Amino acid sequence: EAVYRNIQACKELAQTTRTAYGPNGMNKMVINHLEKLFVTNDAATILRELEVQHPAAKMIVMASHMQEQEVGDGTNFVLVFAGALLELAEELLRIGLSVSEVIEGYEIACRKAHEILPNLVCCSAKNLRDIDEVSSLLRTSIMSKQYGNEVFLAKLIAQACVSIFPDSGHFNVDNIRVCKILGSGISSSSVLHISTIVLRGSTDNLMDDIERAVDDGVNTFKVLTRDKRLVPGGGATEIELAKQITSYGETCPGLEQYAIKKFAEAFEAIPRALAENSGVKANEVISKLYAVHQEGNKNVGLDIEAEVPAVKDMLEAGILDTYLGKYWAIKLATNAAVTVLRVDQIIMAKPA
Amino acid sequence: VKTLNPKAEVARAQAALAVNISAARGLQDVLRTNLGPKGTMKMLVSGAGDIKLTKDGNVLLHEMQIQHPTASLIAKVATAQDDITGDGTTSNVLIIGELLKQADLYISEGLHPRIITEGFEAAKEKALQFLEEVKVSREMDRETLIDVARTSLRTKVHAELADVLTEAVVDSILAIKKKHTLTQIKDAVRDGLRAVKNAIDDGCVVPGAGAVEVAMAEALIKHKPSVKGRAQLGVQAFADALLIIPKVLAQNSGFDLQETLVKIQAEHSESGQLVGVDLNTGEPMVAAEVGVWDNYCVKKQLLHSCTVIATNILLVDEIMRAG
Amino acid sequence: VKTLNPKAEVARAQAALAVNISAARGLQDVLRTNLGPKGTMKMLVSGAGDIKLTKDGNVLLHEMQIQHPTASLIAKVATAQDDITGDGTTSNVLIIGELLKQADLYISEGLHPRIITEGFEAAKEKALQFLEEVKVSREMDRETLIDVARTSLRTKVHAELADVLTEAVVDSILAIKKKHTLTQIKDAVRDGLRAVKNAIDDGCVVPGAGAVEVAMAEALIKHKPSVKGRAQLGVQAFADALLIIPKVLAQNSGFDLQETLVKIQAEHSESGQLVGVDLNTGEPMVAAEVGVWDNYCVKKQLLHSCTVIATNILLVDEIMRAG
Amino acid sequence: GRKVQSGNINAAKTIADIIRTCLGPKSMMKMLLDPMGGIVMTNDGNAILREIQVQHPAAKSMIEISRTQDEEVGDGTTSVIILAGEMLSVAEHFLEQQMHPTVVISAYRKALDDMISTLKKISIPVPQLVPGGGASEMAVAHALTEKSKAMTGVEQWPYRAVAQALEVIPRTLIQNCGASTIRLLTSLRAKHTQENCETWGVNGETGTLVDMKELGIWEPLAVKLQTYKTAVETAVLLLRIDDIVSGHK
Amino acid sequence: TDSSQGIPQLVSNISACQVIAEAVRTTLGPRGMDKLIVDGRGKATISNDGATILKLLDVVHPAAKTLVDIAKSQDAEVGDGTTSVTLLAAEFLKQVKPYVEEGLHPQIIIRAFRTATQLAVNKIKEIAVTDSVVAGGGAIEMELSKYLRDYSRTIPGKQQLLIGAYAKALEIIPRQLCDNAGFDATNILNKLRARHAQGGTWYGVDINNEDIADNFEAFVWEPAMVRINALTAASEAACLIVSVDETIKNPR
Ligand SMILES: Nc1ncnc2c1ncn2[C@@H]1O[C@H](COP(=O)(O)OP(=O)(O)O)[C@@H](O)[C@H]1O
Ligand SMILES: Nc1ncnc2c1ncn2[C@@H]1O[C@H](COP(=O)(O)OP(=O)(O)O)[C@@H](O)[C@H]1O
Ligand SMILES: Nc1ncnc2c1ncn2[C@@H]1O[C@H](COP(=O)(O)OP(=O)(O)O)[C@@H](O)[C@H]1O
Ligand SMILES: Nc1ncnc2c1ncn2[C@@H]1O[C@H](COP(=O)(O)OP(=O)(O)O)[C@@H](O)[C@H]1O
Ligand SMILES: Nc1ncnc2c1ncn2[C@@H]1O[C@H](COP(=O)(O)OP(=O)(O)O)[C@@H](O)[C@H]1O
Ligand SMILES: [Mg+2]
Ligand SMILES: [Mg+2]
Ligand SMILES: [Mg+2]
Ligand SMILES: [Mg+2]
Ligand SMILES: [Mg+2]
Repeated sequence: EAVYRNIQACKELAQTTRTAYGPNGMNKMVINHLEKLFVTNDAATILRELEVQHPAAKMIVMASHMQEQEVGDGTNFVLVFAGALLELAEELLRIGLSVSEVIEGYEIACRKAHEILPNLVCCSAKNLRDIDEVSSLLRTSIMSKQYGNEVFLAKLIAQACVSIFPDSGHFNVDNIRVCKILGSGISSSSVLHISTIVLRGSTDNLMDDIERAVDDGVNTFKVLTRDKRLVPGGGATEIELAKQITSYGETCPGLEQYAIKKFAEAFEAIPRALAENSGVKANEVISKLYAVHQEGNKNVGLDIEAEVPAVKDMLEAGILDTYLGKYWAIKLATNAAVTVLRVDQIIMAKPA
Repeated sequence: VKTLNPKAEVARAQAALAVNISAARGLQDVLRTNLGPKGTMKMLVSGAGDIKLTKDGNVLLHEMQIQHPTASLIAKVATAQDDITGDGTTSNVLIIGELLKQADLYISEGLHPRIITEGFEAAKEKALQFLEEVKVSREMDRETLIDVARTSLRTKVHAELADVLTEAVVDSILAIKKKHTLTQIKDAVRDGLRAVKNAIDDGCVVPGAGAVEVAMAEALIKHKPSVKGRAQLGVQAFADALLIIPKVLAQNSGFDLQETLVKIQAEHSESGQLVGVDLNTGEPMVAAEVGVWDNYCVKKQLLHSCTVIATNILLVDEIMRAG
Repeated sequence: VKTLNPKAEVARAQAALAVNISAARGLQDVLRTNLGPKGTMKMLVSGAGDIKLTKDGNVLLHEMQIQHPTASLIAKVATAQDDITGDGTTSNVLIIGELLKQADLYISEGLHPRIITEGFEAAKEKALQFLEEVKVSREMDRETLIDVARTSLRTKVHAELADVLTEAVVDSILAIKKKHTLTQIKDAVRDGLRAVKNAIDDGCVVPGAGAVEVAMAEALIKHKPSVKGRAQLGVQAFADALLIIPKVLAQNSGFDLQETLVKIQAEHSESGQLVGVDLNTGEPMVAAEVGVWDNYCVKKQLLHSCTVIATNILLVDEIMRAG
Repeated sequence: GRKVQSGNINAAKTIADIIRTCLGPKSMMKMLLDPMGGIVMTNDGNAILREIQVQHPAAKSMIEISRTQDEEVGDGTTSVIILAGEMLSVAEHFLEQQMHPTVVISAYRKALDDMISTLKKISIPVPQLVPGGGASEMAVAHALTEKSKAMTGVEQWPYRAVAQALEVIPRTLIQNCGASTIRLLTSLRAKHTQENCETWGVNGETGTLVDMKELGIWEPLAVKLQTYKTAVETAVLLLRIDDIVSGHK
Repeated sequence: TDSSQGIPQLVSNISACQVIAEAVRTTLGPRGMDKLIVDGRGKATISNDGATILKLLDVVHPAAKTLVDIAKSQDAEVGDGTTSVTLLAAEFLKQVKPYVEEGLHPQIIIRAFRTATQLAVNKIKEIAVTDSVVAGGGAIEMELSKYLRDYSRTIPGKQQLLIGAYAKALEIIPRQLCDNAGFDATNILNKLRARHAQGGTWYGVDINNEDIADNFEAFVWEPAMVRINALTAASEAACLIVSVDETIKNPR
């Protein structure tokens, strides 16, 4: 009765963010501690002004911050996937297995998922200096954040990152400064010279969003410098991971079976939140994705463009993701979920 | 007519035994989940909000808001009793929580508390005897200390950290002889250091996994007839009480805490070798062979501490409002 | 929107075990005082006001205002179970009140009721065995029947009337074979007649005074290891339960019901002869020599009746409001 | 659905839960408390059902269906209120995801046609007999779970839900023996994924797994067919009831 | 009010925008009811202009505040059309509440106020006449409505009854133009719709007399660019308030 209040708070932490996942993510009005309305789509800034105080939920936010400083993206994955992990654990503890029996099941499934991933990579970044290969490939990071002028920001950030770049790596995400000249005209933004993006918004509230999108953009260039392996985005890799983990769980006997199958059904909660944020029915598209991934397409994902539940290849469409950005996402999400699964009977402390 | 009121009247004869026993049982049911590997951490949020995963007895009893005054006592007396032995709490609080429950039956049946405690004393003597005849004393080679440190590090951190710190603690003591998760790692390393130190000091690594609790309870029951009259009801409440450690060990690993204990008591009676609780399959296992070791400085004091505290909390007639 | 209410929801899984066990324990604590000589009558005032000293189980359970429905059951099933044996109530209700209490411990510990009752069955079989090996079968001379009638008449009336009716009942059966205190004398004579008749019918006068309860509980405990797994917890709750009869026998005579029982269990283990409870000095006594006898038709059915009722009242999940 | 196919599942859940444990050789008595004095203990599902005034039309229909089955086939009358409370309990997890009752009824009625294909297949002659215990249910469940790996549709989750709902019969045959329903049902699943182990069931008196070709429990394949038909029909007769309105005649 | 997350929050924001528009509606038009707003100094300000009412009004609700900021932004750069903008915005929000009470979802309502608005500004830039001018006093919202519904009839999918509700939500500007003069709107609008079905792409409400009048000939003119900017700003305000899912009020 005390491990269910933790899960019932990590759920409510994952529901105020789930609705801001895909490019079609909602856009909520976060009143600032200073009372300044900046309606923002970013779901890492939401946590800054939400200040979740329930300690069980605070650990998922700490894992989200770890993902925000280890890599630059996947902040929602870390708290929309850990939320599914715990929602399904509560759906599994009531069967009665124990906290102990589902934690190690999740750990086995996470070890499995980190060995499936390097077999899901389907692209790379052959030349990290070719400007179209740095724009068309860095698009998805901004597209997920700022749908619309996804390719203009893509190119304008590709220019900045490729310019200040040695022959060995050493990309510095703090090198690219971002000016915020309160002009008018998004297109008027450019890259001066260490670089700098002038980022001429219109009202100093529709370029702060663009400033966060630039953050998420260049953060994808940094990780792309460390690991070139790229995995299909838009639920493709998630559905494939879920399929293979379900298979592994079906082969393996014992009580870990249930936790492994729940870890797969927790991976299915990424394309479910991707579709539920677009109007299409979630079950329709999860079935249409599992049925094309069984044939062996391995690269098909959600089609955000259409109105009805639709499937589309993500390699030929160019909506990819980054390998490290999902490796660390799954790792930190599992570690966060198993942590607040251990914690029972949150006691108050003694006044020091 | 000034000052004619005889105030200060609380807790008469049982009203205090009931209160103290309920407080001890509550403190047991709070720490019952954190015993052994596959246990369960606790949060301990402060006023500022500094969470602290704290699966152990010392840091818990020393830092948690214990409302009941009797439980506050049992914690102030149990914390100050595990710095001469290193770490044996979370077993003290439980065993006390059964010396005080297995006695509530006979006390409610109409027995006098100072009759059980005589049985507690005789049972403690026989338990110390059986523990001095069961100590396996072997050389403190790096191999054994690996086990004596791994079994005490898996107790505080999972097998990811408790499989890289064993080497660091058995090679930081073999070179001296002649964030909310850094506090956790620091305390686990200080407790593995204390465990390997206590193993080095005496040289006895008496088996664990509840094997000695089972073998110490059954020798008592085989010794009960030869003690005395109503004293026998103190060695049959100190026998079923050094029997929760296997029970709670099985309970924390998702097993029925009556089938595993029965299998252990049967397999111990067949082969005569002291057998413990396998935390993965629930079947009995030989803790000496598998490589789980307790300390003859921790279970030698787990008897004195538990018996002293339980006898003292059984020997109370009134709880009165002092100044 | 007519008729959308799922009514009738009471007593879920334990909510009914707790209720039934508390009802059985209350019915035990009501009849606990009337067991054995030196017992205690009850009043049973009717509506008109006809008082009736009624120290026995049949007339009590059959005529008293039993409020709790479960206790009303246990009495409707216990009264209809002592006309095939003559008189063995007041021991049924007590033993049931311990098969249901000594099981509440293990059940609250997390056991399933249908695991204890298997142990109840095995223990009943071993108890019937030990009772068929302990029956002392002797001639039904007027001497022995004097004892078998005096021990059953002192149970219902004091030693003033129970020393002039023994002759009248052993000479009213040796001639047929081949006011609020007249009802009392009539019932005591009908119960001495039934007792001497049951002694004549089979020829076994198996000792009483709780001696067979003690000797039947200790043989069980010596047989517990050889039964099964968690079934053992049914022969260790059917052993400490065929142990209240000596306990309550001692309690009704103003003795501590743990010292006398310990002395009896020790003296029985030394000399191996089944020993009972002396109701005058509290010291153990040999019921066979002193001249107190039970019937092998009353204690052969005290096991079946108690076990059946207790197993049935342990095997309840819901108490639902019927029509 | 809405609050009418979820107020008909709670009636079915209530009726099933009342008798769920009155099943097996290790039955567990229940107490029927009359207005005046009350207690009458009986481990017979039918009497318990014929003596509790439910007053709810859904529950009244489950009781009615159960009585008819009892007065038609006799045996398999407390395995009908179950598998209809259980198959409804799993239906609610899809009526909460905005899935029309027509879709689950098109899945239940589709699982049935495959439910009665392995009972015809795992049967033994001398009509025919089907392995008792939980073997017949676990065999059907595994068969449906293997047939549901080629569904590629939205009526694929309700298909597996029915399969995993034919486990409340072993789940109770294990719960009444005191054993752990989880650690044992997983072993049953493991046993049933093999080739010939289609008769492995639960020893209803010991709480252990025994091949029913060696324990000797067998149920006729006319009380295991009418049971499943009646269950999956009371599960689609209480799922297609959109409104409970007044009626004058 | 619930105003928790999703449909409840959207309905709350819609009601707040309805309130903030209802506080300015009667001011729309050449001759419109004044408003007597008093500051904290006891000054009586009578002004029949929506700009000077929103700059003197306490906006303590977030959605209302965003709508008022977009209205002030329109008033700052363009001038004309700071109450028609908020009127169109609140009407767009009012006419999708019956569709957002179901699970239609805002993400789809947003891909109906952007296709329809782009099409309407295309129609304006195609039908405008010469600097380019279009007949005001209605006569556009009564034509853009006829065009948008006649086009939405040819849309297979969910955007049919959303563009068809976008179109129906334009009839308010030619409605309160005559509801402010007291002209029995449900008759002048019926005449305008009937006259826009046949022909008359410049027929709008006349204010000198209770009848429809060709507004291009009557020289009641509106700059095409101003109408396009007002339409785009109103649609963007709508989309903003429709694209809001929760209100994260920082605890401190
Ligand atoms: N155009 C697209 N179509 C479909 N799915 C997309 C598209 N762009 C991104 N995605 C997916 O949705 C996610 C949205 O990213 P977002 O949740 O904002 O970042 P993160 O979760 O990594 O912090 C991407 O990581 C990717 O998996
Ligand atoms: N790997 C293991 N397997 C089985 N039992 C163990 C293992 N590690 C420790 N134990 C047992 O758990 C018991 C309780 O330890 P715990 O309460 O967690 O810490 P402490 O030893 O400080 O009380 C010890 O008596 C020990 O025998
Ligand atoms: N004189 C006696 N001394 C000791 N015990 C006795 C004596 N008379 C009877 N008892 C014991 O008292 C027990 C209970 O008898 P009681 O409950 O009074 O009536 P019933 O025999 O009908 O249950 C019997 O088992 C018998 O052994
Ligand atoms: N000895 C047994 N061991 C295991 N299962 C059994 C045994 N006897 C019967 N069963 C099973 O118990 C289930 C419940 O049957 P029962 O409780 O008699 O009611 P019904 O079959 O009428 O629903 C049946 O599936 C039957 O095959
Ligand atoms: N003389 C007029 N006859 C008919 N309609 C008019 C006339 N003058 C203005 N309008 C209409 O009134 C509407 C509101 O304009 P108004 O409130 O005066 O300024 P704003 O356009 O800034 O709100 C405009 O859409 C315009 O078409
Ligand atoms: Mg992102
Ligand atoms: Mg320790
Ligand atoms: Mg008698
Ligand atoms: Mg049957
Ligand atoms: Mg104007």
